Amino acid sequence: TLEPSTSITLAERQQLAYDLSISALLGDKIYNFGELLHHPIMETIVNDSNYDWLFQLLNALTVGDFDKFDSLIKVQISKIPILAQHESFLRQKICLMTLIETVFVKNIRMLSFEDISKATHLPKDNVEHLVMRAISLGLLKGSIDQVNELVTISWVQPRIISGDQITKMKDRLVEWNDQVEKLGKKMEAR
Amino acid sequence: ASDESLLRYGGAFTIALAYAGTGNNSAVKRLLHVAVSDSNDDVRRAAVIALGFVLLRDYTTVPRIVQLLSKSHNAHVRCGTAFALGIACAGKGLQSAIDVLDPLTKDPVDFVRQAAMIALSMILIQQTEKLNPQV
Amino acid sequence: TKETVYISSIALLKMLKHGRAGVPMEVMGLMLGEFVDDYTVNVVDVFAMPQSGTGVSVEAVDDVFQAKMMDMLKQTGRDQMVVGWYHSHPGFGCWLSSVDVNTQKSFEQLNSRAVAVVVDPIQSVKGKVVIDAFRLIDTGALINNLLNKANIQALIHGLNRHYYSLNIDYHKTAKETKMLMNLHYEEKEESNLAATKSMVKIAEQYSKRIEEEKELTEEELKTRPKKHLSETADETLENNIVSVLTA
Amino acid sequence: ILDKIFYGVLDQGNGWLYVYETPNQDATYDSALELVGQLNKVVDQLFEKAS
Amino acid sequence: KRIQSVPLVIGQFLEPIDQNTGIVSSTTGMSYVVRILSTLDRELLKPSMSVALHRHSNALVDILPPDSDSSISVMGENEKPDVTYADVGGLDMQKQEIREAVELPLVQADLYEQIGIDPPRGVLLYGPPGTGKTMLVKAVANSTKAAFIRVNGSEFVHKYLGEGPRMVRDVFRLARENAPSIIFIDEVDSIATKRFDAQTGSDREVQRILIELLTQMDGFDQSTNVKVIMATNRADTLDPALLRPGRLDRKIEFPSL
Amino acid sequence: DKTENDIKALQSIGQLIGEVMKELSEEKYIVKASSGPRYIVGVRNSVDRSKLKKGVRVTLDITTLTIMRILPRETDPLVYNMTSFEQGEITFDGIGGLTEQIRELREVIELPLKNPEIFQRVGIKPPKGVLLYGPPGTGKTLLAKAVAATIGANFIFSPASGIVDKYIGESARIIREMFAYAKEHEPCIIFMDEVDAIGGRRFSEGTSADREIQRTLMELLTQMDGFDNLGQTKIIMATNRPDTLDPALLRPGRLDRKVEIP
Amino acid sequence: HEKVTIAPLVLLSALDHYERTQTKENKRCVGVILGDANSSTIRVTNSFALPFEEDEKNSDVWFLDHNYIENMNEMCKKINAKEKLIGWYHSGPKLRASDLKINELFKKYTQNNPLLLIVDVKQQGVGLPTDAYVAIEQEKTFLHLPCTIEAEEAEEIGVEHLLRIRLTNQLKSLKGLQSKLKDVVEYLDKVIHTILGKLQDVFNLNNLQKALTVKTNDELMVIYISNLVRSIIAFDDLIENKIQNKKIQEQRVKD
Amino acid sequence: NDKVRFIKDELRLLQEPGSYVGEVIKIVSDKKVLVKVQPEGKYIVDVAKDI
Amino acid sequence: QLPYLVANVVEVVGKAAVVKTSSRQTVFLPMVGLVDPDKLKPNDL
Repeated sequence: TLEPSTSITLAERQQLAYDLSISALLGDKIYNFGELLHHPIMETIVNDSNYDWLFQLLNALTVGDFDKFDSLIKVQISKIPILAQHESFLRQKICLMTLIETVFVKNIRMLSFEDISKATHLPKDNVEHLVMRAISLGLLKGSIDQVNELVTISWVQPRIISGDQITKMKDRLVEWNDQVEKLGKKMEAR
Repeated sequence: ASDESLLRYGGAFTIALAYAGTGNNSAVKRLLHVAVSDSNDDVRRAAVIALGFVLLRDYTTVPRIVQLLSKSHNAHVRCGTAFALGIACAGKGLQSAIDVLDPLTKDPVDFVRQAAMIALSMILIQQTEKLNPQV
Repeated sequence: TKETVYISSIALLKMLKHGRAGVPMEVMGLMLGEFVDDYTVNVVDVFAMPQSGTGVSVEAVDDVFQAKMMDMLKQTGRDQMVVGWYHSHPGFGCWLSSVDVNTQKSFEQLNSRAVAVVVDPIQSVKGKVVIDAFRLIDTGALINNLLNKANIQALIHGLNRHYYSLNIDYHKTAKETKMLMNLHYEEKEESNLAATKSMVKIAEQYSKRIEEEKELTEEELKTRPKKHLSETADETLENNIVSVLTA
Repeated sequence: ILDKIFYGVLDQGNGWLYVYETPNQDATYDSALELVGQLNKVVDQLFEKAS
Repeated sequence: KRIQSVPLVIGQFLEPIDQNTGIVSSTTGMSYVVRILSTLDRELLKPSMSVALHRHSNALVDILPPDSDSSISVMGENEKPDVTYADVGGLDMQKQEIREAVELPLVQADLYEQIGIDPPRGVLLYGPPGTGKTMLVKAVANSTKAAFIRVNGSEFVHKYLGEGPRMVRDVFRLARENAPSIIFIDEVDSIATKRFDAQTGSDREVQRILIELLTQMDGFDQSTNVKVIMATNRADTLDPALLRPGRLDRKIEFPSL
Repeated sequence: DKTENDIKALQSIGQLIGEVMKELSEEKYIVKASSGPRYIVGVRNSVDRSKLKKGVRVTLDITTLTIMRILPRETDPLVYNMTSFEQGEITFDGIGGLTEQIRELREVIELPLKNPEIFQRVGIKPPKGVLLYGPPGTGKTLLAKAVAATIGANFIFSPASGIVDKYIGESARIIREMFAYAKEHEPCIIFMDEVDAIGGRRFSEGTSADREIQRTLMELLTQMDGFDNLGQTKIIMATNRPDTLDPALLRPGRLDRKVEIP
Repeated sequence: HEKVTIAPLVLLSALDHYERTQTKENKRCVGVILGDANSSTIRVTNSFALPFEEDEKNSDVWFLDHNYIENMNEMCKKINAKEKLIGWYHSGPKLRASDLKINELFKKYTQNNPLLLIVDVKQQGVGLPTDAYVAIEQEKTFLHLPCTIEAEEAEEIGVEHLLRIRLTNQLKSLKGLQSKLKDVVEYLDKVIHTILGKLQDVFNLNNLQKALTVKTNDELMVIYISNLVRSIIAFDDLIENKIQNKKIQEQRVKD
Repeated sequence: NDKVRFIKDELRLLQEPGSYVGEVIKIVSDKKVLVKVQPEGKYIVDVAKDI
Repeated sequence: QLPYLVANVVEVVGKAAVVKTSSRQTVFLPMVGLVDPDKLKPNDL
């Protein structure tokens, strides 16, 4: 509610862009950088104060290196102390999105426990604890069976960007339509 | 194809007149079809009137086609069958025409009495006591 | 000849809307349209007069109101001239109130083709509207038109005016007729929803037809009824056709 | 078990107590029972008429 | 279907005159001769029953379960009444007396008939109420697990022509339907202490209510599964039709001693 | 703006109330409209179905005669057939020198009303009904008001004749209203002024109008005998003479406490 | 909230009005509606035509009065109090650039936000005529509002006097999906979630009815047995007809 | 065909205000009868020609 | 103007008020200040 009506001041837009950049590393709930590509972080609000960090964050989120976390911003300001709780939450966010697009073109609530571990890059107990927190946070439900090794939780979350949302939508459309058309055809004929 | 009642009524007379004399199956099928499938009170009466003109030459057949229709629901229909016989069986003195017109003559619905009375008379013109006991 | 009264969808409805709310203890009002007579008279529209504390007489036609309403209608295409006047009244087969005739008679010195139509909402709650239209007789028209009529001839040389009933008909366009029957989207989408929730309730609906049948069989025994049973058999067939369709 | 107070059975040989009552199959059984009874009634009535 | 639908007036069917035609009295005071439906003419048609009437149609809309009401306040139904053997011990004669008179036909009509003795159909109870007598009446109803219908017998006493006869009729019918049942007449002495000697005039309105009660009482209860229990503040004499055999056959005393 | 609001209100119509006799079905009810006759009604727009029950007042349409909305049921406060005076208008300590009567009246009334708990522990019921008998003109009336004042009880003054309407059930309805309201507005004194008209004995054993008296009297005995018990609703009967009280009342369990004015 | 009930008089007026003022394609007809709308249920209980004209130079340049609105609501009030104006009317041609722009002017003399009823009141379309919209800016942003009908006790009885399945719904379904695909292709091209995602996996498994079929089947035997008793019953009734014919013949032979 | 017609007759009947019951007080020899109706007051009415 | 309907009352979501008419009929009107409190007092037309 600042930008589209103007009335702005170089001092104000300096606070807001830098303040957004620190807050966006410091905590999240949705996803850690896809929303900042439909989310002005430096799209002519101001480019000062080293907005490289936003792009550094996406590379850091994917690799999941500790060295990369220090070299993301600068040592102390990377850590906060915010990131000490944050890295696990941030961590699950990258895993969840990457799988959600990829595993089945339809989107079904079947995941291997193994391939959630392999993709997130964490040990067997640790992932057990991280998932345990993750169901608590919601946007999930339907009831994962912690024996049967079936991550069987329902499909219901928002899907990131207008990019591979659109690719995925075309595939899904041809299928939804085809299904309808068969039913219709058979009925029509008799 | 005009969705006016007057024009759909008017359509029925057009087959009767066009196809008159010797009868034609296509012509009777269309008229009976309107008579059954149209529920409009002018339209059903006109499509029954219309059968009598087609069928003037083959007049024997008109009591069988209209047999059903005379005992069928809606007074306009019943009115239309009186006329059908009246026009088609006029001068011949068909014994089968008269038998169908008898119930209709004392029908509750007033214009049904009326049209049967007109109808009886056209068939039985210059036919007398003794020749026919019924007159 | 004499009139046959074609009332439009919006005219019929406006007659019922105003009359119901204006109750007996009456509101009064004007009919709008025109015709070319001897078999075509059209009522296009109607509007309400605003309740006056002297019941529904000539004193209740507010001429400023009617004048302002006619002018404003005109500016939206809908204005036409008075083809008569309508109202709401106790309902009578000899004229709905005394006031409607005494109003009608003043009109009749001006016009010579103005009707009084009233619908009575007392008898229009048996699920069949009771609506009448009556006009008074005119000389030199209803004897020139419809031994001859001795009766109506002594009647017109006599009273000069007396009630006679005018026919109720309707006229509506095809455009209205098509786009009622897709309302009466709600119907199609509502139809899916209804099928789904019907299968939910089927647990009970099952059990009652089981009962219906037990009565049914018992009945036929006692007789030895048949008619019911057949109707009773047909109904059950219809319901299964529906149960199967659902699923 | 033998007048069906207990929802299960003894599986002897394992020596464990297991459910058999996966709730009541027969919950619309009585409604069916009447239904049979009506049909028999009908068949008898028709036969009289027939001859 | 739609033509014959709510709103509706209530009436009562008096009798069928001929085919497809019946007489009803509606509750207002206007009596109509009406049609019955052809599918209501056979196998659902009772000679007197409660009906749903249309107020323009003048036709049989619906047949009602008999419980149609009155401008008097409605009577009380108490399934399992809460007084249930409170006072006992030393009521030895009155407990035994009740027990064989009131309980046994409700549980088994059929034994009385098989012996061929008449079952008590009505019983008259005399002596004080609310001091050991009422307690027993309520208790029996509860133990036999019949509906207690507490019926206000000084409440016919309506001051108008007959609402009151219509209501008694509904109640006896509904009792035989909802058998086992007790109709408990609080102070019967109100609507039946009249003319024994040309004293106790002013009781012309209760005379119709009285005839209606006798025709319903004697004409049912032929095997007995529905009991009538009469209650009087001490004792009062009654008009001769109640008292004779076939009705109040047991006359039960509460001991002075 | 306000006068313009009066025409707007005149087109914002009211609708009549009746009370549900009994519900047949959720599609069929018997309702008694207050214009007199009984009707079978169904429902219409704008209802709750969870404020529905037997014996509640409902609102019905003028021209459709169906349940448009459901109302609470209401006592109706009155001054005609039950004149209600919260508290009394004269003090109990200030009329001392009428001491004997004061103390008897305290001990039957005050102690159960404040403390049910003591009567409950023993296992003998709280007191029922009290009679004041002996002169009304010595200041009986003063005492009745005065007891009400200290408890803060709702004082319910009844004209016994006014309980004598000549219509079907109006007379049933009043007893019923008087009791229901006593339970809500409990503690309460129900004071019956000269009991001979709702609690006679009969004129001579005969009847002229002395059956209306019996209709009344059975209703009071019924509430008493009933499952509903007197302990936070107290009824006090007053009459000059005990020689036109009914024997029913004189029997313990419809009056048990009898205070005399000494 | 919102939940909109719409008089059949509204639809039928808008129809009749468009032809009677000789309004062509490429001219709008604009209107007003009033009733009661300060409630959860918006009650549309009347409406009126508004004078509207559009210029040759640009047809998003246009004339609407406000004075025909000033004194007409105060004649609406005088027959039925509570039938003041909250919004507005359209017949099409629909969804123009200045079909947004009647909103800012109609904000001058409304008491909440202009309710925009566009309705295809030539009745030419297929399906719904009611293109109802809450008139919100932000441009022709236009969240639609689903709801027509509810009317008076007197009107519905009158309606019926004037006038006197799986496949049709499936065909509609097919057309929406087919349209949706076409849009998605167009949308990628121009540019160079969740609702679509529940509209594919959920239905993949008559389709849904498959999973349900297990439960259906058991009850399906039962309801079949019920139809079989009915067939027997028809045979029983049949036998009587055969006897009736049989009797008549027999009497004719004796005679 | 009969069934539709039957239903129509039935519908004409189902439109009625009912008949009042009365008691014939006395008959007049000029074709009036004096009736006390139970629905209303006392009336002079015209004897029927169906009886 | 008379002939007018009087009501003899003897009675002393939003607020409901009961009026008793002398035609012995109880009627619903609201007491939300559309109908003023000072237009009810018992014993009064």
